[PDB]
Amino acid sequence: IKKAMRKLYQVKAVKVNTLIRPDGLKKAYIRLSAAHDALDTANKIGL
Amino acid sequence: PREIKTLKEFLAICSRKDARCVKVKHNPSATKFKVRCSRYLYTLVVNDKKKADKIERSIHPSVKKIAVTAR
Amino acid sequence: AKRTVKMGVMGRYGTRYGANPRKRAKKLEVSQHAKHFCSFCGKFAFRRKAVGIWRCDGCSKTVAGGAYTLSTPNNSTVRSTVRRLREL
Amino acid sequence: KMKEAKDMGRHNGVGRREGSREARMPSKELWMRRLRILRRLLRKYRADKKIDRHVYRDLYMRA
Amino acid sequence: CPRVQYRRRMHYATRGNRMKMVRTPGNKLVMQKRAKRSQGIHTPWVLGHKRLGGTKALRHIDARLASRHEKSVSRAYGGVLSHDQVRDRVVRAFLVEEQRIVKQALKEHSKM
Amino acid sequence: KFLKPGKVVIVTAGRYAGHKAVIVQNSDVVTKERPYGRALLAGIKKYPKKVVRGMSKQTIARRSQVGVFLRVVNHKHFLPTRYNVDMSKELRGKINVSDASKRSRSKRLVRHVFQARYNAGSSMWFFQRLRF
Amino acid sequence: GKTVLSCRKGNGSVYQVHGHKRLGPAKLRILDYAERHGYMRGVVKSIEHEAGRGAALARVEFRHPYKFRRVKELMVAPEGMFTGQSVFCGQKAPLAIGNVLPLGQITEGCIVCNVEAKPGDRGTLARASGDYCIIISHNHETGRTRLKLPSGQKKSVPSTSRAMIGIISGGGRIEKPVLKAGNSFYRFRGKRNCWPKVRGVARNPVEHPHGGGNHQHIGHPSTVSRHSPPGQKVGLIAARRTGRIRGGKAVKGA
RNA sequence: CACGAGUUGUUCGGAAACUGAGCACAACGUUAUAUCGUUUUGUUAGGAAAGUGAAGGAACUGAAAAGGGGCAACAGAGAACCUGGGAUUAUAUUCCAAAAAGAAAUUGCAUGUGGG
RNA sequence: GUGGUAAUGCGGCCAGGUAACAAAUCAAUCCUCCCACGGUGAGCUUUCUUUUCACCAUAAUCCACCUUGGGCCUUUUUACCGCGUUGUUCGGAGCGGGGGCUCAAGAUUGAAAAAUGCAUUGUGAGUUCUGCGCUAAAGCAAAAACCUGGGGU
RNA sequence: AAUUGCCAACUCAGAACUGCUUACGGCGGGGAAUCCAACUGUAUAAUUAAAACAUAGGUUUG
Ligand SMILES: [K+]
Ligand SMILES: [Mg+2]
Ligand SMILES: [Mg+2]
Ligand SMILES: [Mg+2]
Ligand SMILES: [Mg+2]
Ligand SMILES: [Mg+2]
Ligand SMILES: [Mg+2]
Ligand SMILES: [Mg+2]
Ligand SMILES: [Mg+2]
Ligand code: NA
Ligand code: NA
Ligand code: NA
Ligand code: NA
Ligand code: NA
Ligand code: NA
Ligand code: NA
Ligand SMILES: [Zn+2]
Repeated sequence: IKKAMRKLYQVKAVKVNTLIRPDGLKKAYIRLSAAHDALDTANKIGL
Repeated sequence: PREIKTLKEFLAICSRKDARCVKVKHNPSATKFKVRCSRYLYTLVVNDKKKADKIERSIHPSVKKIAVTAR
Repeated sequence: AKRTVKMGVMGRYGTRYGANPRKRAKKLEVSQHAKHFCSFCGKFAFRRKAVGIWRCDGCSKTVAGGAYTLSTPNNSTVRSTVRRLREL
Repeated sequence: KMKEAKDMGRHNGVGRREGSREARMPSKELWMRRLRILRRLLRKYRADKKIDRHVYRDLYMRA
Repeated sequence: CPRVQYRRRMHYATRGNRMKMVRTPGNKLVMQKRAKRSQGIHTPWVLGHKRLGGTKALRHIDARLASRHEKSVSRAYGGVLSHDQVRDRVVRAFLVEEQRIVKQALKEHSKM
Repeated sequence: KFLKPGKVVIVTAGRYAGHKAVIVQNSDVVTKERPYGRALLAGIKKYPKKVVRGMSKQTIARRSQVGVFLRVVNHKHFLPTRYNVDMSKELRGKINVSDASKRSRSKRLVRHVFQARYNAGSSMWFFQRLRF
Repeated sequence: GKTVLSCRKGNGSVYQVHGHKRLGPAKLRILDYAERHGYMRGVVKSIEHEAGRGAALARVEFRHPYKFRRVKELMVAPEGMFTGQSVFCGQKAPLAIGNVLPLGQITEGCIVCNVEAKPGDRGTLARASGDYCIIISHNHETGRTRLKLPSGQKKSVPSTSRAMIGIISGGGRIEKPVLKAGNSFYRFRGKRNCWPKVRGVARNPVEHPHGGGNHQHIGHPSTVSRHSPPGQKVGLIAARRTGRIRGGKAVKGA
């Protein structure tokens, strides 16, 4: 997940926490390094 | 956390390339200089106010200084 | 003072198993909880640790013999014969 | 208030006792207290050299 | 008065799951696990099984990460036998070898 | 026993338990510093190893080296044997311990004498190790 | 009817021995070259008690004949054995309590234990608490020895089978009355599932040949034949005689 | 009942990686028939069940080691982390960001220093 | 590798040890409850009450280094008498006195740590882990993993 | 020192005065005999808990 995060969006992830949901899907919480703004990345993604 | 016994040793530690920052705590009696190195926190306890001010105003370049206050 | 007239260590059974069986078990119980003589170390130091195991805390030693006593009467004949044959 | 009264000894009579004498104050505790007191006194006297070893041993046995 | 709960997902009071009560700087009472202990380094069981002088009783990771002084002594058989056992073995070795030499020399002198 | 200088003893207590030594100097009069009878002992803390044929002279010497110690020991802490190693009055006079310098010099002299004796080939039992 | 209990026990389902706490089979040394042509010396290390057995067991340490190693054996202790004792096994052994020697070398009239029936069996006779054999005679022509077994019968064995000198330890055990059902409970908890014992006359006809009736009785003689099928062979089996014996007691056995 | 949400771990529990009462794959035997039996009292099987250390002149090659492979304990053995939070609507010894609120312990591989 | 008379400081193979194991009695630390002194807030107050209630906290991980319970060393040697427990015992196979080495559990000083939390610092009782070393014809599971030594290398 | 101070924790015993409407809860009725089984135990889940079964002790058989 870290490698894919870096490849898809040119950002660096310092932590990934994962859980599998009661409906069967897997969800990840990805924290970016302080050199990157998650708000800027979210705007680029289109959130 | 480890405690330093001498000013020379404290100066060497503060000059160590891994020393990230130096925090200064002003107690009603003594002054504590806490150096955050990579693995440990080193604290030097100084009793004399004049000596403590001399060290604080002295030069420890390239290391950030933090004044510990209640936030 | 004396605490029982004749029913000694067997006084823990109450009135419960018959006079003759208690009298028969008393001798073996007394001998099994007694302290026996140690030929080495020359003193009374042997104590039972299980049905045939006797242990002397002075010399730090364990000996095999007897269920409720250190030496059976049958073994005396064996030791006497062995010593005599060795003497010959 | 009742505790001060009972410290003066007011509500601990025959008609108020409900448990056995040994339940209220066991005898083994009394014996251990007494014997330890006596042994402490004997040791102090022997140390202060009021009595000798010969007298001490006899008193230690009779206690 | 306050009452406490288990915190480490095992809820049985066995000899390995022992707990102690602690009051924290935040003024609450919690449960903390009590570590298991060891009996220490001993003399061989057939020779008496006595605790050896100069050695420490350390558990698994502590024994792995400690230094040699803690678990041994500078004498011979350090950390295995005691001083009296070592002395007895030394004397027995010397005396037995002397008896053997004398007996063999006597046999050879009778032969020749 | 009869503790004379030149006799061979076996240490039974302490770090050097089981090693062999020679009585350099005996003294049976108690003092305030040492309230016991004692002797000065010159033992060997490193026995010469075993040498077989087909060995280079370098390794032969390296494995024929020996090492010594010089200490004062209580009478109870060694056992006396019937063997002897010759010690002269001149050698005993040259041996002494009163400071670090004197101790080191005496130790070097004792080691040299022992190496000479082992090379000469006398007193083989003294240089064999005790297996226990 | 249904299966009888003595036949149910032959499947050995819940009727097998309780052996988790046992230490292993007790046996003499292996009959090898050193024992056949000389002697070996061992030292007694410890004396222990094993659940379900009345005698003591001894741990004896030897040296491996061929490798650099130590070998520990487990035998049944004779009476008098102590820790630190030296034990000799083989041909050239002396005569003392605990030594293992051939029967041809043991003198006539001696008391032995742990006897081998066939050379190499590692001991099968006289192994319970206070038992022993007696050597009766030697016969140098055929190389056989006659003994008196603990039961009173006489048996001839080859002179090459080994035996140990002395008497087994733990004697006098059955002289103490038990007095309680709890004591029997604890005695059999270390052996096997065989206690308590119900009576055939107290069972029902579907279960036992003796069960049933308006009074508790056996309707037929309780002496049964040697050729009876399993399930019919309950009672006194192939008895030669019954009742209380008046006079001398003979030996029992074939 | 309808719609929308919620479970975050180098260290907690398990597995990776122990053995127990026990089970039964291989091998062998038996059966018209394997869908049967033996298989821990050191211990398969008439039974050739070991596949790599050091080597020397970068991988290959082969000496020494009797007794085949595996499972069975979320209460036995084993097991490197603790507090504070104004941090949720619902999770937390799992979340908190450069003054990490913070302070530690431990594993693998590398780099400098000192000693050797 | 190296100090101390010593107990014992400090820088393939083979043999042992830890893991590893009952009851009772008596007695610590932690925690809980109570009492006595103070400080802060609230309640009662026709009358009485120097009063009633609540609170006054300190995690892991680390430095330096006194008690009381075992084992031992050295010195002076014990006349069937001496030592010791609530309790069933110990002594020329080494009692007691002087001086020491070591282990287990606690205490203290400090770093953490006030920068946090909330709106003091002394007694008595009860309870755990711990220590007091280790019924029975019933006598206290095993292995991995790890530790130390003997040798050779 | 067989003397002086300072302090804790509760228990037992004795006395004078005074009162009862016998007043929470909790807590064995006792004695003399006969039958059976020695005793503690087990045991027909859902009409039988016993004098039945077990037991220690005794004897016989292979
Ligand atoms: K099968
Ligand atoms: Mg997860
Ligand atoms: Mg019926
Ligand atoms: Mg619904
Ligand atoms: Mg577990
Ligand atoms: Mg875990
Ligand atoms: Mg919740
Ligand atoms: Mg108790
Ligand atoms: Mg009845
Ligand atoms: Na009493
Ligand atoms: Na029938
Ligand atoms: Na009947
Ligand atoms: Na009948
Ligand atoms: Na198994
Ligand atoms: Na498993
Ligand atoms: Na019924
Ligand atoms: Zn003895």
